[PDB]
Amino acid sequence: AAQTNAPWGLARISSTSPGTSTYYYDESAGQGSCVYVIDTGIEASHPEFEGRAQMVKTYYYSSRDGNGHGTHCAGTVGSRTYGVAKKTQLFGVKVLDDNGSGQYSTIIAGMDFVASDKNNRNCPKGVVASLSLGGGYSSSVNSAAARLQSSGVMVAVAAGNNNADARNYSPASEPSVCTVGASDRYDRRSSFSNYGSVLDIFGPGTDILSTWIGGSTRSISGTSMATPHVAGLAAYLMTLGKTTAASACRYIADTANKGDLSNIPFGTVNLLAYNNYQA
Ligand SMILES: [Ca+2]
Repeated sequence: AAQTNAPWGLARISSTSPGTSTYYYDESAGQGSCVYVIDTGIEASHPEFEGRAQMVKTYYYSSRDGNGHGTHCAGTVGSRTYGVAKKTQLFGVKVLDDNGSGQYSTIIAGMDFVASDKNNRNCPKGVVASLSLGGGYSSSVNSAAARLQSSGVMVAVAAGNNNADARNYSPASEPSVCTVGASDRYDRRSSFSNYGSVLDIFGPGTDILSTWIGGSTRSISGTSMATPHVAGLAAYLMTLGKTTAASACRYIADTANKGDLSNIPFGTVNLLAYNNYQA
């Protein structure tokens, strides 16, 4: 399948070169997989989700996304126009308030929630969790991310936006999950992206168009935007049978475009997520 005039990040992850605008992907499109977006919520009524998104948990007075961030991330995973995996099932877990903030104890609870809740959902092709959030190092937060991964969920986490070594942020620094840095449309590391040996992969993160609350769209930047590209890619590859939750981060790194990014500090991987789709 081909989607013309796609957002640049979708085109980039199906391409060996920058500068194109068509997204190529297998029609299966993540059908039968599930992606949890652990964030500010998801505006499930947005036409772009087509009934495939549901809020399943909140830790606040409402499950509504009053911010937009979680809706944007969910859109990059799985909206019809702006998403990688256009037929996946999206589940929202609201661990961040409408200001985009959350206590670590609530974030931990949300991760352990997903490890259990996947047993309440039909996801025959596999389960992914996308965590576009983080803060300073916490062993308890890292341990929760490790548990979620251990339980059979592909965990993708944002590296962070301090232009610093990600070893000092959580859950970015947990080795067993898939830590995602951000790139721009000219294959430069995004200027804010964290780096370091704990990164596993880069994805598009500067000027990413996706869904927003109020039935709208907008373009924003962050490692928060790169992470759902990798989460959606994992769901897509799991539906195709190419990998599993335990193996997907390694598979994505093995099949990535190599050596194509600029301003990669020495010691950080030079790997850009790629779907290897050949029509
Ligand atoms: Ca890993």
